[PDB]
Amino acid sequence: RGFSAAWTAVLAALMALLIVATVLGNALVMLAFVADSSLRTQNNFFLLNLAISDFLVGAFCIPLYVPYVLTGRWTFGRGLCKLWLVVDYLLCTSKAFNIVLISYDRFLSVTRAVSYRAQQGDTRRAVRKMLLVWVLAFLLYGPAILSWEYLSGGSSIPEGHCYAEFFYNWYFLITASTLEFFTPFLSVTFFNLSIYLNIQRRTRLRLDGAREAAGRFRLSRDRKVAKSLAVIVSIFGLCWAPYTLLMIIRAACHGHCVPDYWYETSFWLLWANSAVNPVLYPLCHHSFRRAFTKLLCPQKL
Amino acid sequence: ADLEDNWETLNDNLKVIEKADNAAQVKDALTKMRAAALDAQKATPPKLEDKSPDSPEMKDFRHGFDILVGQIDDALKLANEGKVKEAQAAAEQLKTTRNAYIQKYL
Ligand SMILES: CC(C)CCC[C@@H](C)[C@H]1CC[C@H]2[C@@H]3CC=C4C[C@@H](O)CC[C@]4(C)[C@H]3CC[C@]12C
Ligand SMILES: CCNC(=O)[C@H]1C[C@@](F)(c2ccc(CN3CCCC3)c(F)c2)C1
Repeated sequence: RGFSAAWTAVLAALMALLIVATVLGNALVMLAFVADSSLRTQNNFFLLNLAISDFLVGAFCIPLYVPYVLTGRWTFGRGLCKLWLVVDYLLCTSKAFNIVLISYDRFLSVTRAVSYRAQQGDTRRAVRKMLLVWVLAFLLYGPAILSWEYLSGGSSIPEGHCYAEFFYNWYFLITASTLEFFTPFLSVTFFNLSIYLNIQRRTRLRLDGAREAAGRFRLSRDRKVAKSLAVIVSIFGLCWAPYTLLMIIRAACHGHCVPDYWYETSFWLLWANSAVNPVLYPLCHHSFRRAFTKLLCPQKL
Repeated sequence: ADLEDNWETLNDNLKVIEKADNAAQVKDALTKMRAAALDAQKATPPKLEDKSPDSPEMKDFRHGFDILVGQIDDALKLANEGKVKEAQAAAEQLKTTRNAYIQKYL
């Protein structure tokens, strides 16, 4: 595979900008947690979790792959192939499973608002939910990557390249694809729909002067939380859906109807999401607009 | 993509040969492999759109295919005497010659 000198020079330039953008963007997000201790909230920690994954896609996953698309050869031994594979499959399903968790936390904040108020500053509870997520994420692809070769009596991946030993196993790929896509997509759809109905109901609720007046202010806040969640959920959906959907389709036509370069394009769209998130946090959240101010332009006092 | 399609052909015919039982199937599969190999040898790999035919990379690409054609011809020799088992065993060696020498350039 690979590319002529002229094409590698244009792609390397572009691959590099994406690296710098992803790395700087998520370092800046992590440094804002340092600057502002008001970001010590469960919701905020769930976003910090997304920024860590994103940092690693930039610092680790894109960089090791660059030389491999450009030249067609993995030059790092199968050992480092397995580690890079584990980490790329891990950061994918972790981002997905963390969007689920963020969506749940937002659903509880609108639908269970008074119970959520007491729990919100509990970051120990938050950090333990994110850890469980890292283990659940690992479990889906982690062991299969590390163990398939010995279960199958040796590798079917020539020493040239770097693929999951299950990557032309359609049976494994259909059940991993459908879980990887539907678990997150149906859970996330449900929470967001359920936030919409909750707000619509309370909006059509008939209350007296102070209760009504207290709850249109609380609905203004819920409506904002719902936009915030829709925007990030949508932009993730549109970065992640092509790759998740194409895998389901590759596995169900046994690799005969999906060209390699379709799914390889989709990698960059999914990895590009890691550059985008850093910009969405302050677009969509006060708490992040506040933190970035405390860090970059604290002159606002 | 004619190089992509000639590689396609090498794959399909190599699995027929694992799967076969008589000399005619093995023979036809190799004659196909051979044609595809000679065709693929005349290709310019995408990697190399910008290189001379006297380029070390382009000489090496073409030498990979000399190994391959020659190995297919040894296996034709054996198939063309009804030695189906030898000719099938020799087909395995094609996989080595493909990965070690040619797959780099795809
Ligand atoms: C402007 C910057 C920040 C964005 C970077 C975009 C670059 C890194 C992305 C956008 C389009 C991507 C290309 C789209 C499609 C393919 C085909 C695939 O078979 C190999 C990778 C390749 C060639 C991608 C390489 C990386 C790529 C060029
Ligand atoms: C074309 C050069 N080789 C490749 O692109 C290989 C295809 C490869 F096995 C691969 C790596 C990682 C994944 C999983 N990634 C999860 C996030 C985007 C894709 C694959 F599905 C496939 C790397």
